[PDB]
Amino acid sequence: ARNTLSSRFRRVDIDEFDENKFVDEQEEAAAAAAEPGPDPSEVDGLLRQGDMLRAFHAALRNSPVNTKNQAVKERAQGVVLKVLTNFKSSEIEQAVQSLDRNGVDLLMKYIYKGFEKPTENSSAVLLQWHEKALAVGGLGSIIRVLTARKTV
Amino acid sequence: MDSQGRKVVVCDNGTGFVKCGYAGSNFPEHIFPALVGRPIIRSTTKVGNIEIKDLMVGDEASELRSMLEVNYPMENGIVRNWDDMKHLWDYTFGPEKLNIDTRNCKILLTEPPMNPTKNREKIVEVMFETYQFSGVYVAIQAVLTLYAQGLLTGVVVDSGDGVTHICPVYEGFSLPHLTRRLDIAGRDITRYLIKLLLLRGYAFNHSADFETVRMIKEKLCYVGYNIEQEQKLALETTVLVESYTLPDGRIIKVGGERFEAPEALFQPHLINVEGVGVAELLFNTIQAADIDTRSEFYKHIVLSGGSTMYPGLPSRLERELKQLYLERVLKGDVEKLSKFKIRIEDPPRRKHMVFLGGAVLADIMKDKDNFWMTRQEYQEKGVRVLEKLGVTVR
Amino acid sequence: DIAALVVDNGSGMCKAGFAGDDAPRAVFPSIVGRPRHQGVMVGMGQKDSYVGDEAQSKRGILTLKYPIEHGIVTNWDDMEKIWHHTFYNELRVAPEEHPVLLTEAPLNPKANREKMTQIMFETFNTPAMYVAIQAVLSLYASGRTTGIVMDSGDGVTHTVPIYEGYALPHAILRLDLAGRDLTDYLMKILTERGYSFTTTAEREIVRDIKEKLCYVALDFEQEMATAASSSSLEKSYELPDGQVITIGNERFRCPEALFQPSFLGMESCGIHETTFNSIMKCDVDIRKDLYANTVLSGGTTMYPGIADRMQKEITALAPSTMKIKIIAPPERKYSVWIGGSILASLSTFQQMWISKQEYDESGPSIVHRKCF
Amino acid sequence: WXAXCPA
Amino acid sequence: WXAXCPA
Amino acid sequence: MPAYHSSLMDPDTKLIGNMALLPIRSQFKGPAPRETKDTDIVDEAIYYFKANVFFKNYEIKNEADRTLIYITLYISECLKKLQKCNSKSQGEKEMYTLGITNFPIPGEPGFPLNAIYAKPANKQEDEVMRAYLQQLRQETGLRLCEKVFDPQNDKPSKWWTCFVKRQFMNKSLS
Amino acid sequence: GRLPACVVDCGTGYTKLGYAGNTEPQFIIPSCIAIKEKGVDDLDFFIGDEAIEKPTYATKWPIRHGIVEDWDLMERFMEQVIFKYLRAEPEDHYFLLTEPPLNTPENREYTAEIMFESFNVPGLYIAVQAVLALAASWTSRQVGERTLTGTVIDSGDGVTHVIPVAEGYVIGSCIKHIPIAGRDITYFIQQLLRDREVGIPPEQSLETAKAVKERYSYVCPDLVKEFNKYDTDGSKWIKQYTGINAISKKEFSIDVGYERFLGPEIFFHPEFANPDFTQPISEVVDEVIQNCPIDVRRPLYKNIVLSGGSTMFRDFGRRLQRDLKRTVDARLKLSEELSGGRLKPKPIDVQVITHHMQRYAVWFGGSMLASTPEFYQVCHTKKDYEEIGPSICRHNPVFGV
Ligand SMILES: Nc1ncnc2c1ncn2[C@@H]1O[C@H](COP(=O)(O)OP(=O)(O)O)[C@@H](O)[C@H]1O
Ligand SMILES: Nc1ncnc2c1ncn2[C@@H]1O[C@H](COP(=O)(O)OP(=O)(O)O)[C@@H](O)[C@H]1O
Ligand SMILES: Nc1ncnc2c1ncn2[C@@H]1O[C@H](COP(=O)(O)OP(=O)(O)O)[C@@H](O)[C@H]1O
Ligand SMILES: [Mg+2]
Ligand SMILES: [Mg+2]
Ligand SMILES: [Mg+2]
Repeated sequence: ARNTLSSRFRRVDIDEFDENKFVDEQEEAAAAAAEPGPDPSEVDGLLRQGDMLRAFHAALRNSPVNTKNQAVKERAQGVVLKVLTNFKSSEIEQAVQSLDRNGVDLLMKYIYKGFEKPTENSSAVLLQWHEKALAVGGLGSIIRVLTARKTV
Repeated sequence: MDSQGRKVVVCDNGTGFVKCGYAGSNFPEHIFPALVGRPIIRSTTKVGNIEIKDLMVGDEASELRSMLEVNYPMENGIVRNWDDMKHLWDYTFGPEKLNIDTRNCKILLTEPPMNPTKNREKIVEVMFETYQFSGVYVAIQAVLTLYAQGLLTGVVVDSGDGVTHICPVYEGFSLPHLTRRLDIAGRDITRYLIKLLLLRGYAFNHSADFETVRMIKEKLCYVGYNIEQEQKLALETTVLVESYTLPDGRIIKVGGERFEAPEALFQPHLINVEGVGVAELLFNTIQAADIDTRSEFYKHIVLSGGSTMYPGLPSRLERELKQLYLERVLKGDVEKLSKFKIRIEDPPRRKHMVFLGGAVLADIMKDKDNFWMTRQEYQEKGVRVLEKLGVTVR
Repeated sequence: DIAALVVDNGSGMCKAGFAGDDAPRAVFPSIVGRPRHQGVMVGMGQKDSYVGDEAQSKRGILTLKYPIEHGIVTNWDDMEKIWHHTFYNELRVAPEEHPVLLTEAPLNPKANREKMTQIMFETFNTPAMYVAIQAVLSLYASGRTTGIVMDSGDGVTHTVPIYEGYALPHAILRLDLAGRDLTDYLMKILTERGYSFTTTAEREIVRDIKEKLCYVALDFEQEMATAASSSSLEKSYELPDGQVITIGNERFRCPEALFQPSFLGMESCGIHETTFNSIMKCDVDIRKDLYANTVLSGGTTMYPGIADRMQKEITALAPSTMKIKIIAPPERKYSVWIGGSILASLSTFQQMWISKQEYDESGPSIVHRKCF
Repeated sequence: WXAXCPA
Repeated sequence: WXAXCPA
Repeated sequence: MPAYHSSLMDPDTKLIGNMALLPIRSQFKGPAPRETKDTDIVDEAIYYFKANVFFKNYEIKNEADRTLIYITLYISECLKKLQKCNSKSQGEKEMYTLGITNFPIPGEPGFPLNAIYAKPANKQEDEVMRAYLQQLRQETGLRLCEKVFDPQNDKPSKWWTCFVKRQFMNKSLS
Repeated sequence: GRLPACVVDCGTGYTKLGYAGNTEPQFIIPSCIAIKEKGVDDLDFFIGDEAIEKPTYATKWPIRHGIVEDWDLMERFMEQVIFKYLRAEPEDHYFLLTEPPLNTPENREYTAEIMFESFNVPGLYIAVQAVLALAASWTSRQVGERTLTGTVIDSGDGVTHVIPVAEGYVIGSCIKHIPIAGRDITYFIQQLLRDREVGIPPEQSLETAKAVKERYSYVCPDLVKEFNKYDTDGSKWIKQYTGINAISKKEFSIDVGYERFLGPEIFFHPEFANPDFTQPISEVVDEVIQNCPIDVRRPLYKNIVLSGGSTMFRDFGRRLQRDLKRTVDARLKLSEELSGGRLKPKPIDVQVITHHMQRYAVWFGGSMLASTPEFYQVCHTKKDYEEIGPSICRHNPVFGV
């Protein structure tokens, strides 16, 4: 059947103005000054001479995870994603094996971010990186990408 | 048990389930459906192992309903078939449940509000003549729902199988000019769930299959906080679709029939009922009250009965009330809603509060004589014994 | 035709007609029914809304909404359909040609008068208008200038004393207790016998029962024991489906609420004390003139026994010296309209109107100055 | 019920 | 009404 | 609507087990009292046979219904043997031999309605049951043979042997 | 010029085609489709009367209980209905279709998903079958004396429905839906004959059961009294039906007996066929009306319109009008007793009319409708489909929200 009374009260949503909503925490010390991240001149000067394996660690040493700002994160991603794309496919296992555990997890975070917005050939490389970091870090590396509340 | 050793019994005598027990009990002794079943022959069924009496009652009928033509004596709080209602009372007072002697016991009963008088007179006429109970009392379902909750002030919402009634109280002062009844309950839902399952091709026309759909309702059906969000889930996903296996082995599948059937408590036009739901009625009952009492009703909304046990009903009820408070009282001020104090007492023991309250009033008044109604009083006065309660009868 | 129009606009009914006439031309209930189902049969005059007697004919498939409640208008969109149904369909006249005389109960919110006058001009383009008190018109039809009127309708009940055309507003009293509050009370006590009426359509049936079988008891407690002993008052009523009911005690318990509102929970005093307490607020000099010229009005005063119970109770309060005489003409259900045709037919009244230009310069607030 | 509704 | 009674 | 039940039950009618030891008009010998009327529990069950085998729901109102259900189940045993007969004299000889056969009774296996039938408690009541049924099993068969056989050919009718596959609900005394 | 609308009442047994404005349909064909037993081979099919006779093709019946089950065939059944029989360019003509009340929404969605996307129609209205059957009766009724209020019983091949109509508005929440219809009557006669009358070839049992049903069958006042009339006096009640074999072309004859009244009896004793249903139709109608509002109970008893092909049985309304008047005159008697016997209430005037057009009643109410201009407002439109999607046609009056 049909009703013939004002039923407009059921349209407004009161749940928006709620006090029990979840609130995640952030690093107070980073809001004032953000981590500078891998400086381009550092990595780039190591890329000019072809020292990829050291420009590699220079990009994973600094990472603006604690930063609330998104541009420095984006600049940081473009730096490391610029680095991974220039590697030699035979040299990747040489580089991945050098990293400690906590660098493999940070690597796989950046890998699953490169798949978001790919260039012509940005993804055929990252799938090779994904194969090696998985051979070292296993599925538990990916789970620390899913559970990570703080993006790279 | 009173001072004289006479057991004090509390029988709810509901429309879909009987709740019988003794005073001071924190649970009920037996909870069984109020149906009577006579034997029947059907070609599909073949059984010759279990003896089938000529009159099966309660749990031994609903379990064997496949071989029976069950029939509910009570409908919407009113008693239709007395000869089938006495066969239920006997089972309730017999060796299968509460093997008591009626002549040496006290009984406490309940009637819903704004019911006919001949339904109350004829019960008391039966307890003193047929069973000859020593002491009788006929309580109000609302007042008992407060004793169990430990209160003196609260608007009650008691929804069962046939009746859905609302009774406000303020410091123990009844306000019967505010009592309201919606004509919707667990039986009007169980019919609507059959009319919906009929679209899928499942037919439950028989009298036994009515119980089978009740079990399908008690298990799966629920209430939607925001009915729009639930409709997206049924259109976009298929996770609401569950499965129920019937006694005959046939399996069925139930989806958006889970929140559409009990929505008829809030959108009652879906079952051809003109009016407003349990929320817009509870808000209008309060807005009829004296303006000073309204503040303490919102704080003490009390649910009861087994039709309030749909998952999501109190949350849905809190929501619809605050939408109406915002719209009609506050005129759209969201900022003032934070100060609106509302608490809906939804204890999970709300399935039996009319009984528990009867255990509480009995244990408090078991050993008093001005409270009960005696066999001697009924022999002398007759049905006019009810004037002790204030019920004007002649 | 330059005859003025008159419209009562009570809570339950709309009484309409022309000025100078003795009885109204159109009488229909003030309801607006909207359907509760989906009409799939096309080309069958299936309208979005029905009004008046066209709704009571189709009450089964409709939700009847009384736009007025206790004298106040709650839905102005529906009320335009009422007036539009009055002029164009019932009276079959344009409103811009003639003027109109409206009515209203005392102690209503000013926003109700402001809206009516706004609607007659901006919507209907009437040339002028006027707004009178309902009780005052009842005395014009009664042929008096001295007397206290007690108009009891469907939603409102109010007393108004006048003395030689001089109204005493300090003594006016209102009581939101009338037939619609009695109809609802009747539906609550009828459950005792086993008869359930919930639907709005079923509310109109119970109205027909109330105005056919309910009488007032000269002594409530005496007739209470009559019904308990015998079965003389047990009258019957035939529902449209063919069912049959029987009501005894419930015939005089319904209107007794007027004399004992505690049944309805209301703390107020009965009409028998209200009209008395109003008189006690008047001057000591003019009380005797009002004890004699005590008039009744409104459809709610059409119960049998209402005049005798008022005369009995009033005598018990007032002194034995004063003679209590109740006036209850057999057309008191239309007295307020009859006076309206009288008042608009007068030469003195032709200046009390509120013309189009006066509303244009002062706006709708002029009604408070012009219309008392 | 007796009149109105079944019960 | 707005306050007191419904209308 | 409901099927056709027995109208003959009266409180003066005796009870055997939870059945109705009702009067029967027969030359055979048994515990059944002799009837004077022109209608019995047998003539009824033969009137109502063709119609009651199509229904699928039967509500037991009284004990005479338990006597009607038995006959209505035994008539389906007569027709299985009668359709093979080429002469009425051959049928009366087959209807005798079948009634002598000791079918199951209330309480023992073989009986399809053991649940809704009450066995005999004492042995004397057992001996009365086995001799009441055998009085029905004989007058039923004797009365079918007047109906089944078309006198034009003196052979079974297709209007009765079409109900051979139609059990009462689906039950059988075998 | 301006073109009329196409009207299609796809039923279980027979399908009713044509264009609006006309009084009787341009085609009435069975709802069959003959297929062979990849590429262009899905177009080697025939429908209607051109499907029964085809020897090397397999005849399929895609509609059951009013609902479609194989939309792979009904999409082929509709592209001959349009391009072969009607010869309509669907991008120009609007369309009116019919559904039963208990048609699922997903079947309404796949319907519109077919017409709007595949056939690219500019409009579509999916109406309720039996409701259109009531508008037809009103034309037989006097002009101006049209009774807007009426009850409808539409029983065909698949399913039977009881639909009240009050003042033009459909009381959808009180509709009933009985699954017994002309296919259950036919399979019950097809059963009784297999038991008695062997000699009917299995390929011609169905043809033989319809013939018995349409010609010889009828409705009885009492069942068991008819068995005696067929036994005691057999020459008068037992008919004979000579058929023709299709292989040898030799005749076969049978005796038509108890299946004359036993088929139609399942309207009143439906547990003969379907054990999941016991209530007669005489009682389903009383619950439909007593569940309706108290004010429109009398006018609905007074206009009970039988429609459909499976109400053409002789003495169908005479028994239905009698089983009700028993049921209605008692209820008024009981109330007169409980009240006190002071008022003798007015009796109810039950009336069961059986109007002249039944094989094309529903189509006729669709042609009168489509010939109006109001049809072209309520019709869902191609534009509305692209925006809102195939859920535009999801709702029916039987339910709310
Ligand atoms: N888990 C559940 N969810 C929803 N409803 C339930 C559940 N369990 C029981 N019910 C309902 O509660 C009703 C019984 O309520 P109750 O008040 O105890 O009995 P009565 O209605 O006879 O007074 C039943 O009709 C049943 O449908
Ligand atoms: N004969 C009657 N007996 C009792 N009450 C009546 C009778 N006739 C009308 N009424 C009541 O009078 C009311 C209408 O009164 P009236 O003054 O004519 O219109 P309104 O109240 O809308 O101004 C109705 O609500 C109705 O219940
Ligand atoms: N004279 C008749 N008596 C009984 N049934 C008939 C008669 N004529 C036709 N029929 C039946 O009508 C049925 C079809 O009904 P109809 O509603 O026209 O089609 P559908 O059922 O497909 O909607 C067929 O099954 C046919 O046997
Ligand atoms: Mg309860
Ligand atoms: Mg008035
Ligand atoms: Mg059809």
